[PDB]
Amino acid sequence: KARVIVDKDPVPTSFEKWAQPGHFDRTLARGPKTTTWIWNLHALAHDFDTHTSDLEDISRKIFAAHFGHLAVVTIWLSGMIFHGAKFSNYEAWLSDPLNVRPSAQVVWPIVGQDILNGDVGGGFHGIQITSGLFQVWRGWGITNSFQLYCTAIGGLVLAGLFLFAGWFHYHKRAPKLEWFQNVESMLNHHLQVLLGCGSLGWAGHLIHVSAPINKLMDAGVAVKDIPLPHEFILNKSLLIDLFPGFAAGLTPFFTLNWGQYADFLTFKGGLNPVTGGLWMTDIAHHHLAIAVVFIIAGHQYRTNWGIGHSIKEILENHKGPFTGEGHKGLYENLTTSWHAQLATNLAFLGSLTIIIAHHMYAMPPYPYLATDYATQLCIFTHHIWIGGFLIVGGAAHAAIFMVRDYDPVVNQNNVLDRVIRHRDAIISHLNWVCIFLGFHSFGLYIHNDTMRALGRPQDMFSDTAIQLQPVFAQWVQNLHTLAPGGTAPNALEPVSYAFGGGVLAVGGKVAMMPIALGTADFLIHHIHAFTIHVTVLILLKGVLFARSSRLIPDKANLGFRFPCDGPGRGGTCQVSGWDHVFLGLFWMYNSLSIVIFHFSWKMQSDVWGTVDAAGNVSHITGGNFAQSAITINGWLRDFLWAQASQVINSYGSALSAYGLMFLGAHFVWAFSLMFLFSGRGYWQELIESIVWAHNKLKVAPAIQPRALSITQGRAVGVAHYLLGGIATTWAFFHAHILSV
Amino acid sequence: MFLISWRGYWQELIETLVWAHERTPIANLVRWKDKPVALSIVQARVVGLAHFTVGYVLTYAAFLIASTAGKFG
Amino acid sequence: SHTVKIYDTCIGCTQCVRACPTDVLEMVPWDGCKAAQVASSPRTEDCVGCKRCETACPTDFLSIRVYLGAETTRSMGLAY
Amino acid sequence: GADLTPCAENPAFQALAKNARNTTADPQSGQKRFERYSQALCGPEGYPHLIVDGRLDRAGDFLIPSILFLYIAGWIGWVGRAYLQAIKKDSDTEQKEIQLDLGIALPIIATGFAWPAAAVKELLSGELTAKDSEITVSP
Amino acid sequence: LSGKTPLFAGSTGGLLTKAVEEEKYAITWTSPKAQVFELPTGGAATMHEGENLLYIARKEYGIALGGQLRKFKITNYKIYRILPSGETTFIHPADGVFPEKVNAGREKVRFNARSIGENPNPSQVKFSGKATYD
Amino acid sequence: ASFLSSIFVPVIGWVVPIATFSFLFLYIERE
Amino acid sequence: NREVVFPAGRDPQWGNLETPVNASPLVKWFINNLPAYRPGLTPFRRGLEVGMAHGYFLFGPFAKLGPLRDAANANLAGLLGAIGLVVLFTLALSLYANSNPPTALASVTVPNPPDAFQSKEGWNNFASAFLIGGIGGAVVAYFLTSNLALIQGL
Amino acid sequence: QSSYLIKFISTAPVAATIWLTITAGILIEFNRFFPDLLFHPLP
Ligand code: CLA
Ligand code: CLA
Ligand code: CLA
Ligand code: CLA
Ligand code: CLA
Ligand code: CLA
Ligand SMILES: CC1=C(/C=C/C(C)=C/C=C/C(C)=C/C=C/C=C(C)/C=C/C=C(C)/C=C/C2=C(C)CCCC2(C)C)C(C)(C)CCC1
Ligand SMILES: CC1=C(C/C=C(\C)CCC[C@H](C)CCC[C@H](C)CCCC(C)C)C(=O)c2ccccc2C1=O
Ligand SMILES: CC1=C(C/C=C(\C)CCC[C@H](C)CCC[C@H](C)CCCC(C)C)C(=O)c2ccccc2C1=O
Ligand code: SF4
Ligand code: SF4
Repeated sequence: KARVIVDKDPVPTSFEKWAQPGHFDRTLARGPKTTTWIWNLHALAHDFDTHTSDLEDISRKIFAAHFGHLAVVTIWLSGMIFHGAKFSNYEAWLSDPLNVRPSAQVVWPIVGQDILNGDVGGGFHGIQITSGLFQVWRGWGITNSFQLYCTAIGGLVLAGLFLFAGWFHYHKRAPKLEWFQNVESMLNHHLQVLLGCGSLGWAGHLIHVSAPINKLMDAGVAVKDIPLPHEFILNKSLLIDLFPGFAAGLTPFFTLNWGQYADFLTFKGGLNPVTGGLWMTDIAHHHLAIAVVFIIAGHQYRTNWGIGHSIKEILENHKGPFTGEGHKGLYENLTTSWHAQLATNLAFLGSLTIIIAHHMYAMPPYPYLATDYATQLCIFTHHIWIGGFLIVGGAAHAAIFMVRDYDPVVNQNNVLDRVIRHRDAIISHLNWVCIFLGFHSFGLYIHNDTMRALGRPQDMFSDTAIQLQPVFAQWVQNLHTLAPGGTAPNALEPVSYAFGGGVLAVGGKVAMMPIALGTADFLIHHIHAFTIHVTVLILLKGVLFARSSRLIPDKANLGFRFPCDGPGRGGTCQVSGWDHVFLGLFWMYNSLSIVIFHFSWKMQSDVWGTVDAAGNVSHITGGNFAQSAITINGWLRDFLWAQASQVINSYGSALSAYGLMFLGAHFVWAFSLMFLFSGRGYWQELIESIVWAHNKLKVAPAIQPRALSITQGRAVGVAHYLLGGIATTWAFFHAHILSV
Repeated sequence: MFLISWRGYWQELIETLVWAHERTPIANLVRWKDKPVALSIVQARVVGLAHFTVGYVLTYAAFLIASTAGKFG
Repeated sequence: SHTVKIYDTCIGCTQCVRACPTDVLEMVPWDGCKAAQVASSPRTEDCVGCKRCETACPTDFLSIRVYLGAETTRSMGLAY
Repeated sequence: GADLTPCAENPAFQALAKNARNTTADPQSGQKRFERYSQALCGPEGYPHLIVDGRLDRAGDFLIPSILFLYIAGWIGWVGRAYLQAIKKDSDTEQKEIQLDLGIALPIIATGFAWPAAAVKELLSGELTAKDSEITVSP
Repeated sequence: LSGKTPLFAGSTGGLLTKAVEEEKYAITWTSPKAQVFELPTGGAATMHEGENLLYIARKEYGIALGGQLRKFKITNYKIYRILPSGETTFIHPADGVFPEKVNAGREKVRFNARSIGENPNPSQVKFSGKATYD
Repeated sequence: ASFLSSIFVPVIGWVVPIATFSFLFLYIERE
Repeated sequence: NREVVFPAGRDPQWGNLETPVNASPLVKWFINNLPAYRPGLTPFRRGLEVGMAHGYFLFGPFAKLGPLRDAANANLAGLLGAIGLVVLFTLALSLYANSNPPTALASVTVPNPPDAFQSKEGWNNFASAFLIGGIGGAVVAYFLTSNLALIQGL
Repeated sequence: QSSYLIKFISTAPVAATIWLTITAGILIEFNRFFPDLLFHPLP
């Protein structure tokens, strides 16, 4: 029964509540007797569930809060392209994308910081960029600055509309709870319009604008000689010369004579030799196929015409012998709790973001991205990290659903109740797996690290010694190299040259080549499996044991965020679902940090490097990965100690900021250790003595000062531990790759 | 680990291992005499700092001696 | 095992007994003219030592303390 | 003076002065920098060295900066001390700490230029120190 | 000791080897209705209309359950301690009156007539075998 | 007398741990 | 179809759950008729069969992967190295036996009381048989692998 | 009302941001005209 239900003018728009803080909560609204009130104000600002219990009030805040968030992203995205318009070398970069490095940031001639605007290239003095926005605009067919200047103003205009929306909705026209609960209507709309039509539209831009323009640009024509996009639409003579399939018109589409469009809807599946990047026609045929699949898929659900599926009926009818009632009650949990929806969306979105990073490096989808190793490395590293954070957030809100929104009446002998009733077996076996892998993933390094020191290189786990080869992956590789012909016959070249095939060379660089898998990759892939399993153990344990444990029978009453539940029973320290998330983040950081290290050294040693006319590929680090990555000292020597030479020696040059942020990052990491190792008890007694000196000199504060709370001290530490950690490798990855 | 990670996480973890060992077929024959429990709060502080110190002492001695011995000043 | 000692600053709020997970504390009649109720700790053997009694006491400093001592199966919270 | 020479005549200083790397937008910022630094004392490396002895021959190094700081810093403490005391007489003290009463604060910020006089006045006879017997203490 | 078991499929979280060897516990309660209640160690279970009985590994599981029972307006919950030899002892409402409410028959235990500041120093009491909290 | 190293080293690595941990494990577990 | 997972026995209060892996027809026979649970055997015969299985198992890793695997005395190192490991395994039993070991547990797959491992005598007799059978299994595996070329050469 | 807006500006963050930006801009702007200032040159 889809319907638009709205409440008119629930909440006014006065500036009164701005002045008095803590309006959202009653405890904070009383007054700030203590400095912990300040920290609690921020920690409870987005805890709408604590402010009120009416789901209408919660959902209205959430739906409007999203709009204010989009304005921030649009202002950001519009801000990036604006810098490309005014302060940049993009117009000059198109003339020579292989000799001019991309820059869009300029720092003013104030104290000593004009050095950062070095000779990046093209007569422009600016900071070199690694986000890859230059390659995106070329994929968008943007060839002049005024074109970019127009798009930036459009984003700022779009920002006000989103901003106007959240005001209009929370204050003037607030939807009721029924408007959000019609799930079946929501999913049809997003799949078909937001994803389907949005994909179908982008196919139009690629076919009409990007593919023709880029087909002229790689040919060798000057940038000024390229016609504008509207010129292609009006004058069809120019379009037919490149893609003669358009001469037939739209009649082959309706008559199902779709082969006439083969020129610009190809299935080559390889990279463009001229510009390192996938073919625009292949990308053009991409979104058209995606849109039809999405448009069709979204009609599955009923949305108030009797035709379609009810998700409740799908889930309930998937019972089985082993699972008692199957998926019964999950629809009720997901329709009565925002945290459950947030946990599912975060977890799979994070895994998606990691899945993007692996596709992009092997299948570079933009022109000249592969030759820019700096953009390629930071791009992979970026999304790899963002996906790791979002996955951990999924476990947190998964546990928050348990303490706050779990209904035992609904979850009775269902798939979830049955999972909690054997949680001991889930963790005890996952405990066994984590120990098994940590021994047989890291112990093999120690055996190699120990043997090479003893002068016994024959007894190692190396390619000449006992080698454990990854036969399973090498088998899967050959199937992809042979997909040209046989299975997937119409494809001319494989989906990626990473699986195998011939080498591709752009200028003097190499875009991609076969990534051979040896003993080193067999070990590192297990190291990843080891580190991934442990954070799952930490996070999954918090979800199941948040309600109760053998130690604590009533853990839900204390809440999701409680420090200890006392010092007895031995010690109940960090027993909450919150503290599991706190611990899992360190392991998320540990696991994710080896992935990018596996990426950096392998791609530099095996893949990237200058290429000669005869095909001789002079790799960057000289193929040292196979015989050095098997030992821990090899990474310390060949990866960290050696490649960090550019960072420390960056002083007196344009990359000096990276050497500073690199060194400064170690500080914040160590500053984290104040809060993790210490405890609130010592610090409150220190403040006591300091308060005496103020009471002496009559500088005593009315707001009585107290040390930080326990969970805050843990939160403050992990924030520093990760910020100081990530910023370190951030500068090392940047300064090293930018020099080479 | 002993500094950052504190007891209450580990005791619950050990309780699962107690379940499996008591409910596994063949290792059910053998059983602890003293009940296994997580290290106390003060103990983990003791174990953690010795680890902090022993690592601190050793890895600098290696650097102090090897750097000086290799060059011999 | 863990000794629970009560002092004269009690005022009969009874908030300590309601917080006890294991029912160690029990209110008893104060024969004097202070109130009709003052706390006690008869079943001290089941004191796990979670200090919930102390957090619930409204005095300046505690009317009831929990001095830790020897451990047992009942105190360590072991279900095995 | 210890292991150093005058900065004007040191060769290593003149060697760096030719390549000064002007900081600001002004082209001659580099040459103007090394010109003023000729007054100071320099070492073998070519960089200048400051002497905080307290001798009046070299007082711009630390002594003049020292006086300029303490006048500025005492302004901040005297202002904060007076604003905090004035609030305590009012009823709602905690809210005024967060939501500042600018009507009370800006008159105090207008003062503070004469903080040394008020400091001596409170020290000689006044409220610069509270008694030890009337302050909270541990056992 | 009599009653009916709450109807649930079972759970790993529950009774272990300690029950056979030493001091398993039990809890009894009676409800007019038959609702769904969360168990002390994971899971959910229904409850019969008369004389429900559940075996628990510790005393903390029962009072934690009893607090949940009070949400359903059930105030008659009795906890036992069953030894390996079958000896049962009625514990939690040791008298008919609950602990939070006062009863005349009870006596004060481990009460110090002094305040905490008045306790002696440790140096005043060393090698005597007595503690400061006495 | 370099052969003594071949006899005294493994005694420290194998015989001494086995004998000490054997007695201690029984001593700590005694009643 | 209906449920496959049930509570241990009639009581759902107890921890263990009846599952296919725990309470299938096939698994119950194998585990209960293994020497550690087989009915009608003395403690000595149980340890002999167990050790004989383990000495034959432990010879392999030392020989084909230990040091001197690529040498003439490779198979000999496996026999001596395995016996040294069996002796430590034998010593461990004597300590667990001579420390008043509490009891042996009964699970769903082995519902009855498992065996007479409820005393020091049962474990001590188990230990004496482990060394006898344990050394025997390794000696067997040595002569086969060393003379496997001859046995095929026949 | 304007009285409510003034209270918002007088709060801790906005008062701190307005003040620190002013003190920052002074040092920032003074340093572009008077570049280096390692010490006070003494006549
Ligand atoms: C500190 C004392 C100590 C000493 C003296 C040794 C000595 C030895 N270790 Mg060892 N080890 C020690 C501590 C010590 N370990 C510790 C603390 C660890 C833990 C990390 C290890 C881990 C370790 C591993 C992982 C390995 C060794 C191996 C070896 C042997 C290698 C000899 C060789 O050149 O190849 C072999 C040369 C040969 C001629 C074959 C060796 C035949 C064995 C040693 C005969 C032993 C007979 C045995 C004791 C019989 C007892 C029966 C009796 C009780 C009835 C050697 C006997 C290696 C090995 O395979 O030994 C078998 C091996 O793989 N050790
Ligand atoms: C259908 C299956 C089958 C198979 C595969 C065999 C195979 C064999 N039989 Mg046989 N047999 C069978 C059924 C079978 N039999 C039946 C049904 C009968 C009843 C009529 C017989 C009666 C019979 C007699 C009477 C004799 C054989 C012999 C033999 C062997 C002679 C090989 C040769 O040329 O000279 C010899 C070649 C060699 C390479 C030497 C062989 C050494 C033996 C086979 C090694 C066995 C080790 C053994 C696995 C240890 C068991 C312990 C283990 C279970 C743990 C050969 C292994 C002859 C023999 O003496 O074998 C020793 C012999 O005299 N068989
Ligand atoms: C047009 C002006 C206007 C006015 C006068 C109000 C007034 C009000 N709104 Mg409202 N609102 C507006 C616009 C406005 N809103 C818009 C445009 C949106 C859509 C985003 C909303 C969405 C909204 C929600 C969802 C809620 C309110 C609420 C409120 C009330 C309390 C707000 C408060 O005291 O916190 C004042 C808080 C601030 C001034 C801080 C806001 C920070 C902004 C939004 C984000 C800044 C991001 C920034 C880039 C991060 C940088 C970080 C780094 C650099 C340090 C109050 C009546 C709340 C309410 O009624 O409570 C029951 C409530 O729940 N409003
Ligand atoms: C879609 C993303 C998303 C959303 C909508 C939420 C939303 C929420 N989370 Mg959540 N979370 C997420 C992702 C998300 N989270 C991820 C990825 C993690 C893993 C790190 C977590 C971990 C997490 C925990 C552990 C907790 C929450 C909690 C909450 C709730 C209250 C938070 C609050 O008061 O905000 C205000 C939050 C703050 C003021 C903290 C500020 C943290 C700053 C931004 C860190 C600095 C990072 C910055 C980039 C550093 C550089 C700049 C700096 C140097 C200037 C709220 C419902 C809390 C709760 O009670 O839920 C019921 C809670 O306990 N979340
Ligand atoms: C380098 C430091 C370090 C190491 C080695 C570990 C090790 C471990 N942590 Mg961990 N941890 C650390 C830092 C570390 N942690 C920090 C800083 C934190 C705070 C965030 C945590 C937080 C944390 C949590 C929250 C969890 C772990 C878990 C684990 C275990 C995973 C199982 C495994 O890998 O098998 C064991 C593997 C090893 C011990 C690796 C080295 C072993 C070598 C190869 C063998 C030694 C050779 C030989 C036998 C020596 C004999 C010598 C003889 C003389 C005695 C393992 C014990 C998880 C766990 O226990 O789940 C099972 C878990 O839940 N840790
Ligand atoms: C934890 C990982 C690991 C692994 C896999 C190995 C592996 C190895 N090490 Mg080594 N080592 C390690 C860590 C590891 N090491 C560490 C951390 C150190 C530093 C102390 C060393 C130091 C070291 C030295 C100094 C030496 C070795 C040597 C060896 C080799 C001989 C092994 C041997 O004789 O053991 C024998 C092993 C056994 C008797 C037990 C095997 C257990 C089996 C495999 C269990 C299987 C379970 C089964 C699948 C499940 C049953 C299911 C059931 C239901 C049916 C072998 C390649 C030796 C060598 O020369 O290398 C070539 C040697 O001298 N190691
Ligand atoms: C399929 C299957 C399976 C598998 C199995 C296996 C893998 C087996 C094992 C195997 C083994 C583990 C074997 C072993 C055996 C051994 C033996 C065969 C022994 C021998 C012995 C002997 C013969 C000795 C004798 C002696 C003595 C005692 C003394 C003196 C000397 C002599 C030498 C005379 C399972 C069950 C898992 C599961 C289910 C299914
Ligand atoms: C240091 C530390 C503290 C003490 C840390 C404190 C009190 C942080 C204080 C942060 C700032 C400095 C508070 C004051 C901020 C001022 C009001 C800002 C002045 C205004 C100008 C800056 C404009 C804990 O409370 C703690 C608790 C638990 C585990 C570890 C620790 C821990 O390590
Ligand atoms: C891992 C871990 C555990 C579990 C650790 C356990 C149970 C210890 C297991 C180690 C075993 C006993 C092997 C250790 C062997 C040592 C190498 C030698 C110790 C013997 C000396 C007496 C010589 C805690 O109990 C804990 C408690 C509080 C904060 C952090 C932690 C913590 O991090
Ligand atoms: S320490 Fe815990 S169990 Fe003991 S009386 Fe206090 S609250 Fe109750
Ligand atoms: S003062 Fe403390 S112990 Fe005494 S009655 Fe009140 S809460 Fe209970």
